Amino acid sequence: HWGYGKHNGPEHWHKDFPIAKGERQSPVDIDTHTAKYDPSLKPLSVSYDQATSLRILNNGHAFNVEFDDSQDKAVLKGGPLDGTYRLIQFHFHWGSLDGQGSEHTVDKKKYAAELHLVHWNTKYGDFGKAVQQPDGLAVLGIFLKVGSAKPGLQKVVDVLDSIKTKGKSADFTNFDPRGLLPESLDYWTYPGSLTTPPLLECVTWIVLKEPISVSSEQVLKFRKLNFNGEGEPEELMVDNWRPAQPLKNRQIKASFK
Ligand SMILES: Oc1cccccc1=S
Ligand SMILES: [Zn+2]
Repeated sequence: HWGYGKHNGPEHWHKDFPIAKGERQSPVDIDTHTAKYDPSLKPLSVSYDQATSLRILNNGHAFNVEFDDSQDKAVLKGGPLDGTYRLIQFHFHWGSLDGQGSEHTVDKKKYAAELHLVHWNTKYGDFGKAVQQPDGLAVLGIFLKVGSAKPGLQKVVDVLDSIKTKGKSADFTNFDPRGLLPESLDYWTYPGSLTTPPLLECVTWIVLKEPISVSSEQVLKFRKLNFNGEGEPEELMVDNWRPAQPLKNRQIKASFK
């Protein structure tokens, strides 16, 4: 099955998931000089005051922090979006080394990691139906650089010990994803896809310009996770990023001059 190795990594995904070579794949390189300012874009509205986290899961490719998405809490709207999109989960993609790990790049620069807050369009009723639609998802993407620690990340870091291996989950309540957001909501946006199989073309990407800083110690703990299950040869969960894909017939819009 797919993964991030020599024999099952991103260059192989197209055999099981032919949309890998589709017209709106992600990630992409954001060429900052080509991305045009769009003064019609609205400020992004991130309303996370009532977010209810449930659980954290090692799914064998990343860890997901999952939310209660059964009520109208934790919503993204405005920006490029029509309507309201509900937070279901966040996860990260990260490197074996500080010099790589992000999926989007900015003028070819790779950050150490990238946070994806995944939201589904409420008009489609749930996540499963939303991923069948070209406007089903909105992913807020946030870069991570290594420097100062992010205090609001530490609760996540500390639970990772308990989900080392594929299939492990742990209760994870009362986590506030507002502590993972930079000051500015200035963003780039374009139409794309999930960055993991099934690579569905449902996503309005909203990539924040301003990175967050995390410490070396915090990212080191991400790199202690395992892609394997308990009782299997250890393969560290590192370099779970898809590289940049062809832009094809797309424009990247900037919310800011
Ligand atoms: O990596 C992903 C996994 C699953 C669902 C939605 C979005 C992304 S980027
Ligand atoms: Zn992702």
